[PDB]
Amino acid sequence: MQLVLAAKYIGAGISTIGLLGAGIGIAIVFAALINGVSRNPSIKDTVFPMAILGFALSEATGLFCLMVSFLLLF
Amino acid sequence: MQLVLAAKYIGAGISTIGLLGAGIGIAIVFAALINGVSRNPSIKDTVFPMAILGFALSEATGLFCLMVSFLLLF
Amino acid sequence: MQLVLAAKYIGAGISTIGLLGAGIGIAIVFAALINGVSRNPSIKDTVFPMAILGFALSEATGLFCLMVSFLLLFG
Amino acid sequence: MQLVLAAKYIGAGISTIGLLGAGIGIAIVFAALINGVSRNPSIKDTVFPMAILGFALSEATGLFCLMVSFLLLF
Amino acid sequence: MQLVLAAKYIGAGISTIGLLGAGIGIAIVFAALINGVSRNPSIKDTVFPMAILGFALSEATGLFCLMVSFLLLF
Amino acid sequence: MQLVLAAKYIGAGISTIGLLGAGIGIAIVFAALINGVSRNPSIKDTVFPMAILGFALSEATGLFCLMVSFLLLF
Amino acid sequence: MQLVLAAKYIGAGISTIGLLGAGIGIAIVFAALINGVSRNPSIKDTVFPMAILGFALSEATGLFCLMVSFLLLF
Amino acid sequence: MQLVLAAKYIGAGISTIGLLGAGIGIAIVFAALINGVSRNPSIKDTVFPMAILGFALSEATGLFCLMVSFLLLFG
Amino acid sequence: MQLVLAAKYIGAGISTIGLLGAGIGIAIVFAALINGVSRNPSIKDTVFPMAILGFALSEATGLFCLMVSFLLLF
Amino acid sequence: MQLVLAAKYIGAGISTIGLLGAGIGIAIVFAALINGVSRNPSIKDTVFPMAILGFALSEATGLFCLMVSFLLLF
Repeated sequence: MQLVLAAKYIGAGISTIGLLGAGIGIAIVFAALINGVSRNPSIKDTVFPMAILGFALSEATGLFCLMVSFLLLF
Repeated sequence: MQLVLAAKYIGAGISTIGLLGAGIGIAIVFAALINGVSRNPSIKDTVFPMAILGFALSEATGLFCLMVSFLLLF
Repeated sequence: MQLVLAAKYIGAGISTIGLLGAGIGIAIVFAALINGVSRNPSIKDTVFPMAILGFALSEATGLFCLMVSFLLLFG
Repeated sequence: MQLVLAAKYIGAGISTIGLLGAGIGIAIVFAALINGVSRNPSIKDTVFPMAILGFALSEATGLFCLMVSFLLLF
Repeated sequence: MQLVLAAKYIGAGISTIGLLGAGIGIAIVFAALINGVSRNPSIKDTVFPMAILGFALSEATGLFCLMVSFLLLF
Repeated sequence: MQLVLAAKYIGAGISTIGLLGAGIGIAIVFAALINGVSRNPSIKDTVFPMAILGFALSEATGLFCLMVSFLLLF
Repeated sequence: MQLVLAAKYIGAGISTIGLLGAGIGIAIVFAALINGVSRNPSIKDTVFPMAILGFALSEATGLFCLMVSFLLLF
Repeated sequence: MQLVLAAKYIGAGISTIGLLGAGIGIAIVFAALINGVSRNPSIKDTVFPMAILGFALSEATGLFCLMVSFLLLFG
Repeated sequence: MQLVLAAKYIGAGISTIGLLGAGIGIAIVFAALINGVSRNPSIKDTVFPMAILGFALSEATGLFCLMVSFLLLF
Repeated sequence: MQLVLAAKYIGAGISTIGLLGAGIGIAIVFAALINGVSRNPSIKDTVFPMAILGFALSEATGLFCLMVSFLLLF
């Protein structure tokens, strides 16, 4: 049991690595939003919902990693 | 039995690392969408479905990783 | 045989890491498609099949990874 | 008990790797803010709250990593 | 002989990591092809063979990884 | 107690990896500052405080890594 | 002798990771070739040998990795 | 005590990995400096001190890594 | 001796990882050369020696890694 | 004594991974040099020393890694 528990904990730590993708990804979406609005302010109401969708989908991948982490911890 | 179970849990954590590619890839697609629409609002109905296809195919690679993760966990 | 089995499962996990390349690559191809069409809408029918070929070739590298993963899991 | 404790401390260290994602992502958001404002100073009041939101969401991913780290440590 | 076999299977999995380089590289080549053709449609016949060559040479690096993988697996 | 101490020192080293995110992110912010000022010198006073804020927030992610490192070291 | 053999096979797998560098690098060279020729078709005969040289030198780095792999295997 | 010593040396090695960030970051700052000056030579005296500050802050992250490395090697 | 030899071999494999930097770096230099010459063919004789220096310096870092590999192997 | 020596050699190999940052960073500097000179040949005497400074400081980070590698080896 102690070896299995040990592995659960190492596994949980490893499972957070993939969240780096969402950290970068969310930023890339928001960077495009800012650059898009700066170049064409009139487009703001069109691209803002696209940014919200983009960030939500990128974030979802990190949440998949976190779910695995929590399953290993709990 | 103990060591094998330990390995499954370590393996499950490692199998989520690949999800970072989808986290970044989804963002790259949505960034291109936002930048393309800002530069040419008239093209939005054409490029929006391309973004959905792009996102889905990128996400599919992360779902393959998750698949292996859940096979190892369960 | 516990050691060998343990190694198969760890190895199977490690074998999925390379799929991040297809995750990023497929996105890069589709981003170029979107930016290309935005800049020159008339080129769509020319570049769309290029993007399909591009995606499929990038994805194949990831499917090689997954193939090794399944060989370790099941073979 | 030594084995589980060992795993907690190694897991806690591994759990910080994902913070590199927020390190880079936060920067990408602020780079976009600076480049967007330099190109179009009049847009500053519009894009600045977008940058705050982008930073916060990217930062959150790194906070989920740190959460797992602190769970493993404490 | 169990330790050696274990090592072969660990080694085989590690040997697939480098395939990420071809996944990204093949995409980079196709991205340039699409962007080049969009900017200058008349150049299509000239640059398409360049893309095929670039793709093949990038893919070859992944195939060297896969070769080592299968040497280790079998 | 030797295994646990070993784990702390391994964990402490692993905990510095995430600092690469701040090394790159701080540079990305300063790169945008330099490029923004080169393109529009009149904007210097506006964007410099944005760069300071972006740098601090990126650096904070590395400082969270270093915090875990020192918790493990001492 | 089992321990040394094990290390040779794990070392051989690790030795292929560096090939991702050539995978990406070769692609970067060919992307530049395609973009340069699309922008200026008349320059093709000048830049094509530059691309062959660039590819070869980037590829060489991956070959040094494969060399170590084959030394460890054989 | 062999195990603890072994761990110090492995840990010291691992602690240098983060220096790749300063390697890349310092370069990024200097590239921006070069491109900024090329595009607008008159801005040189304004942006050169920004690049020095930028490099030094990026490098500090790597020096934190190396600090942990030396603590493990010698402390 | 067998454990030390085992470690030499793992160490050698790990020491090739850093060559990925030269693989990418050499390519980035050659990409700039190609793009520079395409935009301004008249500059070719000026930037070609800069490219040779750039690639040589980037390559040197990979050669440092390879030297460590060889010291561990021989 | 055996395990400690084993660790020094594994540690020495790991300590070269960081050199990839210098491999990439040196290239990024020289790419900017080439692109800046191509766009504005008249600035070459000004930006060339900036490139040398940039390269040296980037290379210094890789030399720090190598330093640790040689301390572990010798």
